[PDB]
Amino acid sequence: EEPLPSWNDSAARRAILEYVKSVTTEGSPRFVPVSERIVTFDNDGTLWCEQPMYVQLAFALDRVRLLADKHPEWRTEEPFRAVIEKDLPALAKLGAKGLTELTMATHAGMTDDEFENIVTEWIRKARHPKFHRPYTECVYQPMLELLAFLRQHEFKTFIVSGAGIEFMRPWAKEVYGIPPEQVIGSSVKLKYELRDGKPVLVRLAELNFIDDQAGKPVGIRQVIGRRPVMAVGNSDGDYEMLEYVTSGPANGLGLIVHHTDAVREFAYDRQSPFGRLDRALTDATSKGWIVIDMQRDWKVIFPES
Amino acid sequence: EEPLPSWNDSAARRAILEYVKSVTTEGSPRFVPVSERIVTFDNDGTLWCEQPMYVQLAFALDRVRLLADKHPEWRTEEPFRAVIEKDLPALAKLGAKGLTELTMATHAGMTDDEFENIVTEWIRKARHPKFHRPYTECVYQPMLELLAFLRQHEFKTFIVSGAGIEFMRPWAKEVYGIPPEQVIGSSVKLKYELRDGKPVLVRLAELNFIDDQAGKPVGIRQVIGRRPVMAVGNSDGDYEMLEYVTSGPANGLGLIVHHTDAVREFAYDRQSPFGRLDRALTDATSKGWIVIDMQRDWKVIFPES
Ligand SMILES: [Ca+2]
Ligand SMILES: [Ca+2]
Repeated sequence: EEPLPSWNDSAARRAILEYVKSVTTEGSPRFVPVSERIVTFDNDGTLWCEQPMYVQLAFALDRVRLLADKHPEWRTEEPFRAVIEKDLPALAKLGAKGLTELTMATHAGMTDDEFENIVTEWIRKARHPKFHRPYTECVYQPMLELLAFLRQHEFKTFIVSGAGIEFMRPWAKEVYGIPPEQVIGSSVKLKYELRDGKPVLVRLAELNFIDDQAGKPVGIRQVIGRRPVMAVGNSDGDYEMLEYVTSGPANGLGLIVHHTDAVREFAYDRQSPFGRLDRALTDATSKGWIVIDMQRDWKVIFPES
Repeated sequence: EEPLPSWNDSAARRAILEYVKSVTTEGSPRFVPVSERIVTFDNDGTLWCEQPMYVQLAFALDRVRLLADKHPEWRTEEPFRAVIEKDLPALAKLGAKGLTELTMATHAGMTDDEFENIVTEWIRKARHPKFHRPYTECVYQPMLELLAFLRQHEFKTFIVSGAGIEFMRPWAKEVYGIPPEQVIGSSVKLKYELRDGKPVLVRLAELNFIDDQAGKPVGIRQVIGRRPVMAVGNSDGDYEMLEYVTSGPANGLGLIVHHTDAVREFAYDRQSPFGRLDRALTDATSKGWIVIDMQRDWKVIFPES
C-alpha cells in the first residue's frame, strides 16, 4: 500500500498504522495535539547497521591509526593498544562512555567546525567492510519510510543515541531528514573563544554527557522537555527510553528492531558485544513492546544504490 | 502596516524587515535555507519585564518564605538570610548561577512534574507589584509580533536564557508560541527512577548547566547544533550570544532591547543590578548591533488585558 511500502503485514506494521491513526485523527479518544507528537529513535542498530562494530568505533579506529605516529605510549596505554592491535573483543568493552572518551581524548583543542570537517571527510571516504558502500548507505529503507510517514502526520522525529552527537549531526539531515536540533547524543564540553577574531566553540578533554541506558530519559527530558509518545530502539541500552514512553500512566508505543536476518543483514541478540538485546527482548511482551522481525517483516533492508 | 504593527519607523524596524526579506527571498544573495533559519532570544528583559527583579527570583523568594518554617538555619545562612530579610541589594549579587543554585537547593528530590505544578500554580497566582497583572501578561507586545513575524517566514524561534529552563517551560508555549524543545536555560541534573511503578525524572541537588554570558554560545551549539542567523538580547550577559551570531565570517543580525521608558516600563542600563547593559551598549555601533529604543520605537509595551 501507499504507506510503509517496504513493510510486510506484521504485528509491527499493524501497530504503527493503528497507533498513528489513533493519535492523529481529530475526535479520537487518543488524539495527541500536533505539538506533543514527539518520537525518539536510537541510531546504531535501529536506523542503520552496527556490525561488525558501531560506525563511530570504526571512525575512532581510523583516527587513532592516523594519529599513532605521535604516540609511542599508545603501544601500552588502553584502549589505544587494543585499537592498534586490532583487538575487537577488548574494544567491545568500551560502551557509550568509552567510545566518547576515546573520541574526546583524540579531538580535544580543535573547534566544532574542525571536528565536523573530519567526520564529513571520513564518512564519505570510509566504507562498510561487508557491503562496500558508505556507512550512510547502510541505513534501513523501511525506517526511512517510517520517518517520512511520521513526519507526514506532523510528528517531530528525534534521534536519541549513545553515540557522539557531533558524529551524527554532519549527515543526519541529508540521510534521515533529521536536523541537528533534533539529534540527542553523548558529548564533550565546549568552551567559547575567539580565534583570529572569529568566534568559535572549542572541544574540551572533558565529558559533558553520556546518552545511554538510564541517561536516555534524562537526555530526552532535558533537551526536549516532553515525554515522547513513541520510541524505537533495538538493544538493552534502550530499555529506559522505551519504559519512559510506554509504562505507568503514559500509554505510548514502543518498538524493538530485532536483528534476525543473517542473509540480508546480521543476526544477533543476546550474545552480541554490539547492540546486545536480551533483557528488553525478554520483557517485550509484558511491556507491550512490539518486536520487528527484520527477516520476516521487511521486504528490503537497504536502499538501492 | 501589516507586519510589526506596534513598531514605529526606526533603525530596528528597518533592519528587521530588510534582513528577514533578504534571507527568505529565493534568489537573494543572502538567502538562508529554511532549515537554517534559527533565531535566539533572551527572556528576562528581552521578551518580558525583569524589574524590580528577575521573575524567577520573585518565585524563589516566595518558595523560601513558604519553606522557612522548617529551616532555623536560614536566619543566618546566605542567600536565605537575604531572602528572609528582604535584602534586595544582597539578592542582586546572585546572578544566573546563584538563582539556579537557590532553586536547586529548595526543590531537590521532587519530580520534574511536581516542580512544573509548583511553577504553574505560582505563575498564575503571583502578580507584578507595579502592574498588578500576572507576570506572563508583562510580556512585550512588540516582541510577540516579532516572534509571529519570524515564524511566518519559517524561522524557528528559541529562548536562550540564564533563568531556569523548567521555570519557563510550563508557560512559554502558550505565552510566546515557543515549545519546550526550543527553550534553552540553566538546569539541575536529573535522575531516572520508578516511583510506585511510574517512570519519573527526579531533580538532584547538583548543577547541570548555567546558560549565561559565554555559556550561551555553548548552550546554543550543544542543543541546537547550529549558529543562529539572528539574536535578540538586552544585557551584558547576552554579549557572547550576539557576538557568536554577528561577528567574524558570520553575518547575522543582532539586536539589543534598551530600556529607556520609565513611564510605560522601566528605565535602566549601566547601573542596574538586574539586566545590566553597559559593555554591549558601548560596543553596539562597532559590532553592528541594532539598539531598540523602547520609549521611541514601540507604540505599546504590554498587550491589552
Ligand atoms: Ca542501539
Ligand atoms: Ca536579559
